[PDB]
Amino acid sequence: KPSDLHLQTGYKVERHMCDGDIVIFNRQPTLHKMSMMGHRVRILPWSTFRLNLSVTTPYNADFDGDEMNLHLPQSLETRAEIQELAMVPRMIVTPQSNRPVMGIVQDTLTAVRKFTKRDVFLERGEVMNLLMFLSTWDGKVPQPAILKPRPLWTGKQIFSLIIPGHINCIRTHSTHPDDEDSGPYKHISPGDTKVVVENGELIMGILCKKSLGTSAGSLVHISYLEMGHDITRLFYSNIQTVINNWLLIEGHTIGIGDSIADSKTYQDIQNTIKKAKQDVIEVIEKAHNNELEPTPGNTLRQTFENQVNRILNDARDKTGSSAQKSLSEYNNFKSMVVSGAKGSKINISQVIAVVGQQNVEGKRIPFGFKHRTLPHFIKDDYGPESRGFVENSYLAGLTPTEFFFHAMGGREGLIDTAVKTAETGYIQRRLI
Amino acid sequence: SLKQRLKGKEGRVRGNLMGKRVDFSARTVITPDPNLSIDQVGVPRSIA
Amino acid sequence: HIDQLKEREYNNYSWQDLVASGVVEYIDTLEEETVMLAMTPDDLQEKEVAYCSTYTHCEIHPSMILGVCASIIPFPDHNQSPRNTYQSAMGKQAMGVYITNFHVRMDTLAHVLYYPQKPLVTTRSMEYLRFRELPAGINSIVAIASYTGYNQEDSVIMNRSAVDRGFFRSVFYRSYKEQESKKGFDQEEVFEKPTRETCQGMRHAIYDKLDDDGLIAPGVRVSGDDVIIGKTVTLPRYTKRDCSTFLRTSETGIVDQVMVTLNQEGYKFCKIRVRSVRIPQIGDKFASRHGQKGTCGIQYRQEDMPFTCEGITPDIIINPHAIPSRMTIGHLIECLQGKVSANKGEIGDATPFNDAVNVQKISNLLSDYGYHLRGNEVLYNGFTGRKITSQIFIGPTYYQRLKHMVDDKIHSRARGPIQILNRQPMEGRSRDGGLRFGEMERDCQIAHGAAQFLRERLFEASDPYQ
Amino acid sequence: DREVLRVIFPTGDSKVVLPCNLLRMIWNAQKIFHINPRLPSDLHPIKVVEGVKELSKKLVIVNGDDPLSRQAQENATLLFNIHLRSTLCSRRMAEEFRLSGEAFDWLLGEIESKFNQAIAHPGEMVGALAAQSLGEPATQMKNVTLGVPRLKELINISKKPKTPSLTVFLLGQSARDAERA
Amino acid sequence: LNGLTDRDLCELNECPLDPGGYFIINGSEKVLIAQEKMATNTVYVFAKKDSKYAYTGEC
Amino acid sequence: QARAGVSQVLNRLTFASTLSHLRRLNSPIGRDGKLAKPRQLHNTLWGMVCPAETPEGHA
Amino acid sequence: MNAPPAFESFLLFEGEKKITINKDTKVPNACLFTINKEDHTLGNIIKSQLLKDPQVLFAGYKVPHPLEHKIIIRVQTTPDYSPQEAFTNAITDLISELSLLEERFRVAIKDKQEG
Amino acid sequence: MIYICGECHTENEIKSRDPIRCRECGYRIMYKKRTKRLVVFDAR
Amino acid sequence: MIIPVRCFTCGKIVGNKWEAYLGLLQAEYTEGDALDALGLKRYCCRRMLLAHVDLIEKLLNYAPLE
Amino acid sequence: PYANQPTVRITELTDENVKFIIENTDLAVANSIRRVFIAEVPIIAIDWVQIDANSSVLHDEFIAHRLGLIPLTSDDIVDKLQYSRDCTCEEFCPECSVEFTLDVRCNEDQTRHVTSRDLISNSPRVIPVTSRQDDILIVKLRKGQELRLRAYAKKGFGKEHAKWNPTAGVAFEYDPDNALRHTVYPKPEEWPKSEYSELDEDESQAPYDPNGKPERFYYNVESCGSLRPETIVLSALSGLKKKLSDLQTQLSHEIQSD
Amino acid sequence: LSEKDVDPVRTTSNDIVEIFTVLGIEAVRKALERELYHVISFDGSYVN
Amino acid sequence: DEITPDLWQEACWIVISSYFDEKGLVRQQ
Amino acid sequence: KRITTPYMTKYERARVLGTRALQIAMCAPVMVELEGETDPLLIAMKELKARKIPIIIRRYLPDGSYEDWGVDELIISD
RNA sequence: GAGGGAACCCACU
Ligand SMILES: [Mg+2]
Ligand SMILES: [Zn+2]
Ligand SMILES: [Zn+2]
Ligand SMILES: [Zn+2]
Repeated sequence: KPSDLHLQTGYKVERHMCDGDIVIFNRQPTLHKMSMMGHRVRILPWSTFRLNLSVTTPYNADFDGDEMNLHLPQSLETRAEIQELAMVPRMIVTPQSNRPVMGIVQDTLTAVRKFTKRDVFLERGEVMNLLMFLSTWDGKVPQPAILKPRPLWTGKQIFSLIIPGHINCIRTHSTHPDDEDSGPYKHISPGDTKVVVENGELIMGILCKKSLGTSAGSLVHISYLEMGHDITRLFYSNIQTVINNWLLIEGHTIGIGDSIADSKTYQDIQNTIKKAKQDVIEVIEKAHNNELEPTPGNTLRQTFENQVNRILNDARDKTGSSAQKSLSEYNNFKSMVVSGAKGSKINISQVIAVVGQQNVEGKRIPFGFKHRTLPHFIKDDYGPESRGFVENSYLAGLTPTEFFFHAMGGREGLIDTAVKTAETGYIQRRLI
Repeated sequence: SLKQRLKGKEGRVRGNLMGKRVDFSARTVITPDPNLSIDQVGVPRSIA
Repeated sequence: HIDQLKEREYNNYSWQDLVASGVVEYIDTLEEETVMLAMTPDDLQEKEVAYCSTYTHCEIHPSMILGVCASIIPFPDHNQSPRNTYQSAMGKQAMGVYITNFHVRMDTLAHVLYYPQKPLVTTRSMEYLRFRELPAGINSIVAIASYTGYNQEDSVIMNRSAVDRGFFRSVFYRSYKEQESKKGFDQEEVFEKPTRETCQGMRHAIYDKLDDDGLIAPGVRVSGDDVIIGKTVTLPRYTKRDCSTFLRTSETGIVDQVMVTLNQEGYKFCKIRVRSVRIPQIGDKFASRHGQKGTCGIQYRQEDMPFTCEGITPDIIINPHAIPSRMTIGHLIECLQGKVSANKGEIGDATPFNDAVNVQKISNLLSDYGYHLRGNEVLYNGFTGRKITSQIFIGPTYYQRLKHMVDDKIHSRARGPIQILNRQPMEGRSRDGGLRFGEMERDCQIAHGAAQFLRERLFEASDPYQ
Repeated sequence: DREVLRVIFPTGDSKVVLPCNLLRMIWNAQKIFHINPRLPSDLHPIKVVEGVKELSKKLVIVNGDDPLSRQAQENATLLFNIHLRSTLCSRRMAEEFRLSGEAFDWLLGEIESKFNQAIAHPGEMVGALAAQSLGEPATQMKNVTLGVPRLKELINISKKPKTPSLTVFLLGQSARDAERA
Repeated sequence: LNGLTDRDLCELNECPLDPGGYFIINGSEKVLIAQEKMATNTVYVFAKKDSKYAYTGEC
Repeated sequence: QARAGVSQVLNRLTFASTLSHLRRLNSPIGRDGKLAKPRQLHNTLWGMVCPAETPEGHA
Repeated sequence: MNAPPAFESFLLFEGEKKITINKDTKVPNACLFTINKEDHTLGNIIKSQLLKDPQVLFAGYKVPHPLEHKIIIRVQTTPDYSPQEAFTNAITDLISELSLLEERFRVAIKDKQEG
Repeated sequence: MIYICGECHTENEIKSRDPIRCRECGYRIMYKKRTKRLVVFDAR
Repeated sequence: MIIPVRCFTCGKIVGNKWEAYLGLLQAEYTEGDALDALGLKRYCCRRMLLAHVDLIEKLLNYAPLE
Repeated sequence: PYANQPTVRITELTDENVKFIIENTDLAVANSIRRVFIAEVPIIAIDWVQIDANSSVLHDEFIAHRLGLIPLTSDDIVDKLQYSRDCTCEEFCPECSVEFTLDVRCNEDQTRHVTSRDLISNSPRVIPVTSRQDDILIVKLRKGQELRLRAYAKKGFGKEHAKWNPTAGVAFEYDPDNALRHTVYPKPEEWPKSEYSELDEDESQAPYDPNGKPERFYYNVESCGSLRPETIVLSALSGLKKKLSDLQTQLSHEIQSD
Repeated sequence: LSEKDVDPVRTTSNDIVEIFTVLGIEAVRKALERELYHVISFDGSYVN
Repeated sequence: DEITPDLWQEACWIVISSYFDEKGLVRQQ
Repeated sequence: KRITTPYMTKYERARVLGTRALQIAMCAPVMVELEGETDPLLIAMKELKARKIPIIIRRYLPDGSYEDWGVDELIISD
């Protein structure tokens, strides 16, 4: 009835949660204090909790089915406590490791590695489209790095517009040569691998996880230390929006052609595998004819195991080095690795060249039968194939014994996760 | 017994005083949104 | 023996005749530790150093070491092993057609895909799992690309125009059982259409959709606050009180079937199947057959999705970063083989240990059909029409719609039911319960220093008392 | 200060953890005040000496004028004052950093404000912060045991460690040849 | 349903692809999960650790 | 004082789940055990037990 | 459950203005045109047509959120010209373009059908 | 009301408290009629 | 279960082609030639008919309740 | 006035597709024309289903969805048909909708293929496309199974639902020899040539054109049958022009209001 | 430590209890810090 | 006569098909 | 005689802003001039920036004593 | 304008 719809001063109206409301947002397990952060509510027309991507790192969250919790503060004191204490920009830098917890992740990261390369030139329409997504832009289009024959801006100019204030930061790209700083081209980088930002302008260098990630001294860390939490929040948002809209033009993929190597590279990998298997057979013959000298502090079987594992690790390392050396600049595995977004050189090595030795409890594949790993081998076979060295790549496909030994290896990691969660949680509870 | 009521992580103290069910809480699946700022969460209209 | 087995239903030659012939024999684990197995007959027909000249047995096929759920994985030897484990987990959560007689059955939870397809890239072991007859999934044009940033961190972009055409549309069936019970001489539950001035303690809902037998009829739309079975129990002016069966909250749908029968002890027993159509949504879980789980992050229409020069838009766009740390190369090979299979008009073979199938052979077969040999295509931006500078890996890949919809998980509570003993909020979305602000959350809010928020959560949003 | 440093850090590891990034703020002053490093500066070295003296006076962790308070304040800011006098040396400020007078005054003000922003706030629940800061990396974790079992053997004071061991160091010529070792 | 053809199973509203192998208890389909155990009548000799026994044979 | 979960409600979400649940083996070692050896993929599981199909988590 | 109606991508509700013009105070002669219930179609053609006008110093559009149906077109012109005038002239040029294309497509269809 | 017998496909009138048995073939499993209420489907 | 009316990717009509495709396969065509005779050029339309499982035929083997 | 002067070259005109070339226009204009092809060309499709009897093995929403995906002939009638949101009727009328009825009972031992031929319209200008190829299979019935339904088809475009998308495949291309380097091939020799390529077999890619812009655009608009493909293109140009005219009217009103 | 030509300054154990019983409470505080730092920084991880 | 390696894949999947035609998949239960 | 820090801590800032916002929401007199905004948090923060919040923070020492600091007496550095 | 608990199992992050 309308007589019950009258409002007096001092009444409370339990109104619906609306845009701009402050909430606490949480993902279990709540391990550190940045797994519960304050967020501003924006209503969006579907049934999920939409989350910013940089925020997925302090929550240890992804979107493979994660469910998260949202607590609404009910009073003005709790709302102001969350607003002045627990907001995401205030939680950018942690006291745990005096470094940021959230950085630039995966597509913003891959395309900021691709965007700040030297040969990236944007036309007038592309620059205007990118500046549409710069929320801190002052409205002045910068003078292009190239005026003739055609006006072209570089990606470093646009990211200089993204970089806030007058940040001064020196970093290195992940592919920076070790001998470059001692050479004649230290301050003029031939590979654009020394990042220098001066007066908030990206003067040189390709940005990556070492510059835009969650490391100490990184660009977002300097932005937090010099400009505070709000300007750094705008920095994160502007990096994500501008880079994600340039990636519509540029694009990034992964294909089966990124898993292929050259024929010369395949020949080199097969030669390295053949030579290492011959070396393992030679060590086996030395141990069998009692010509193997034990090393100090170890017995004969463990010195044999150390020698065999040294040979096979050298094989895996050399085949992997040949695999990365085969990779072109257009390779997308290499793009995601040198951007620091996803994967490692070990992953490229396993996809392209050699999966490697399978290990259970830190040793090779045990003799679960009578002196045999599988009934397809002879007894007392200590060679690489018998004891779990996978000489194939993921592109080539595994042999059935290699498939079973790889399953034995991966079951170890699954077990380690499942049985380490409880002891780690008990340790956290006792520490608290 | 009363001791079983009080003890354990499901007991009175750990399961009802150190931690407890709360009102004004919501839970659902998370999806990405590159168009939200880092201090901003997209919320369904039914939850709100 | 092979010639006799080619006419199994003519010669009456069977597997048991092959056992009786002394050709195959059953070896257990203790005997297998004394046998000498050739992996293939190529180990037998080997030259001067065969690595063994005393083989006693031969594997029939090595890919038979997998189970039911691992035998649907295409190219399992091109994947990391935990990803094969994750697919073996998620193939049991994939919605297809679980059984043929699902219309007869009233299961409590049932899930039926509209258009389940057999995979374009199958294994031969799948011929005996009846996956060709009861498949769980759809071959989807999947482009592995970073598009608008909405597929990041294990997410997919779906084609809204595809979804409008029935792509991965499913049906949820829920059955509700109720029965009259004579729990004592005076107590008599009965299926009646209740009356407001006669029944005690109704739940303020509508009862007009019930027929006068107390049961709702098939074909009637129902919502979360609706009565589907009207059962009244006699109270020993309100001679009877309401114990009607209610529909589960926020589960809108249509009554598919109502069945009335007698139980073991001869009382009336009603089972009601309610049908709800689940259109794919943001937050619904989808998985390929390689451990590539992920929720739908956004849905774009056909004019917004990137397109090839033939006008093909992907049905699903997945992030490239889902691949490198996972090393699910069998996903890429399945996509390439599916492009070849759909162009050639054949079902690609992805039996694990098969030397007849190679990435180079599939690449040459794909290049024979006017496509780039590595499966890349020149895609154009849907929004602007400009060519994407990179060339996008795109082709048919078998995807599965997992049981985990967001609408079965979304839950909010403002205030509501509380437990009797501790007077705290209830358990789960099914009881309109609250979320647990556990001990770890308490520690986190201690470390934040937010003492008033800690007091709000642990005192006056849970159980104030004086 | 150098002798005190070599007592404190006997391994020669110069990487320390300190509140105010002095080199970055000197670079900030250079960029803000348009410092030309190829021109002579107008900054007197005695201005550097006296400014660092007053700045170190006004960077207070332990309040009080009693000798116990003065000793505690000197101890609490010993590393930062050593690094401040090392970085804002008058020789380095004249020939390496080349800062002007106004740039140096802004540098002193910025160092003071950044140090006062770094002091721990009363009310900080640093025990819960420490317990979460040593348990969160635990989620991501000679036959010497390491990792979670060693962390358990540490925080639970175990009378029976899994791999107990010594690291025995030798004196004189005994450490230099393998036969007497 | 033993010995019935697929047409007879469809006339009984049963799925011919349904494997069987389960029970119907109060209308609910129940499967018996196979249970691993140590083999009987076999001598197994182990080495008990941190105990008074150096070795132990078990049958 | 009796073993539980020997009889389970048969999974009927997919035909593959039905087949997998009908061919399911169980080690009756408690899932609170933090030793790895019964959970390890033994060499003797070749051709007998699927090396890929195991649950995630405590089991 | 939270699914929006499919007509909400292109239908203005009651009280919803189609296009709103706001002066951009950062730089002179700049305006933001918020067009409701439109998408990349009109935004892209209008932005590219404004890029052809030599008196336009800036032209861009954005969809602020793909789950909402809203275009923001920022137009900056020379001081002797107006962003509203530029936007109107861009729409007029696009309309004349499409009229000419329509009649030439009709002529080409007639020519192809007659032989 | 009218219930279809599960086996014999025939419609049968059943009152309240009447045991659910088909008068033709004695089958105990019977199903309700599809409703006469008017239900609209969008063709989407 | 039944052939979709539209191709999911592009929306070409494939619902009028399943019986024609089965008749072509019965007429000793290969699957690729049968798909080519029906005008399914794009592989998105070819996966509609190539991968279709017509479960409605086996559903029609059950006696109807209604 | 800085309008383009685009030219049209039809290269193929069948009853299913139109292949044509647009020269001397911008890439945004071409892409917007393609987007209006897919999304904003109105046709008539079934949007309202009332099922009276459904004894089939397929449930009612399934049948309704399949009926909605059936294309209906919309040539010259969708132009004069009103949107139901813009119509003065209460629920439905011939000025904004077309009534369809289906009444199929299977009484024979042969499986009855209920197809789009069984959709009986009250308007002869709006019929199923396959009822002017086989007919689109709606459902299959066995003996004793029945399907009676009444449907209403209304105007709409593909931005709302993909059942109103009139095109099967809009093939769109520009710069087939990659002179503009809008895509960058890691190995240009690995890439098959376009249908519209003007290169020799020894050459894999055109020389770079720094002064070039996207100026020539190739279309293959394939129709699903609701409209003729040339009617799709003409209606798309008309719809884009009408969107621009309505936006200009609202813009002029907004300018005069301030 | 008592042995000849063994450094009585730098020689240390990894046993916390015997370091406490031999060298005292501040020494076992430093040993505890060193061993915790070793456990943390084995992975290259840094905690303040 | 011995099965040639070019016929071996077809032969081994024939004998596997025979095994699953007889035993099925739930033969142990 | 006051030994505690002259800076307002983050917890002091949070609680003073929340308490002043609740008082303004309970119709306390606004100590500053407000330019037509409604939210009590915004009024509380512009009162804190103007250093006109009429609240005294009582800081307790571990010995049991306390120091009373005006909000206008502390330095709002964060 | 809201009347059970318990046990077990499966699953999810
Ligand atoms: Mg996750
Ligand atoms: Zn009967
Ligand atoms: Zn298609
Ligand atoms: Zn009308």
